[PDB]
Amino acid sequence: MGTTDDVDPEAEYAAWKLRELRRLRRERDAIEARERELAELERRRNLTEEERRAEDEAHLAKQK
Amino acid sequence: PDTHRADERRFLDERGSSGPLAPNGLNPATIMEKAVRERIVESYFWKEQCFGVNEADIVDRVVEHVRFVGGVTGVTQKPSPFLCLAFKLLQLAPGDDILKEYLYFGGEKFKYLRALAAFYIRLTRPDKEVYTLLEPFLEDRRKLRRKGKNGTSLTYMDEFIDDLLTKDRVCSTSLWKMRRRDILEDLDLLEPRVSPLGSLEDILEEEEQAAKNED
Repeated sequence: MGTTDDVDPEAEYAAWKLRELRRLRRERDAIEARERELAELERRRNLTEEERRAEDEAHLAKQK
Repeated sequence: PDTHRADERRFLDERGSSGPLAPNGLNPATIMEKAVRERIVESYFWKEQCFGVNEADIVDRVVEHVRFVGGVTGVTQKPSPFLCLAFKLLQLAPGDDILKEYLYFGGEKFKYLRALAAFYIRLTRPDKEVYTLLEPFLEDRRKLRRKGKNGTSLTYMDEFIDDLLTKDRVCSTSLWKMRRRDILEDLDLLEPRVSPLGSLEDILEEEEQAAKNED
């Protein structure tokens, strides 16, 4: 086929606005995911020796 | 009397021994897969329209011949003129001035020239530079055709750029693996991307205001 730009400038800009919003939402989702990762990291960091042992043992026996 | 064929043959048959590297440290001859290189150099478009061409000729060829973005398509495995010209750019190894012209000035006039330049940049440039150069054209909303199984489907320049920035394979070509943008941000090489629209919160405020007032 072929493409013609600016046949409906307003509509095309609106569509682009939605695409860019989609990218923005994607970025936000990524950020929140990263913060969840940091949260879990911190959570592991604050486990006691025995708590971490119990957790890791539980996970291992579960994967078994 | 054909030095062109000799030069092409030299480039195709072996490189890196006598080849200057791309700014990302890759060898231009091996950036695209051997199979695809074969499909291209054997192609009619390469033989009749890419033979002995120049950097000026590149713009002329883009305006004249490329009507879509794509890699290799169909049972016959035909490479698009776009792909062939990309390979030719890999051959010519153009400098920053020429790329600057294509991208900004040519790109402003000819969208497929911008698509080609962006593709080539993604192929040959360091990751930070690629993000910085290509991300502004997420604001370029011009329509582009992409080659599908039959005919073509609609896509957009910002979508093509986003594809270059977020995908491993584009136009039947594997793009050299990059550090993810968040990695660069973590390393303080890059600040977070700033959208033309602004932050998501700002967009929410404008949306709420538009809704509250009569419209």
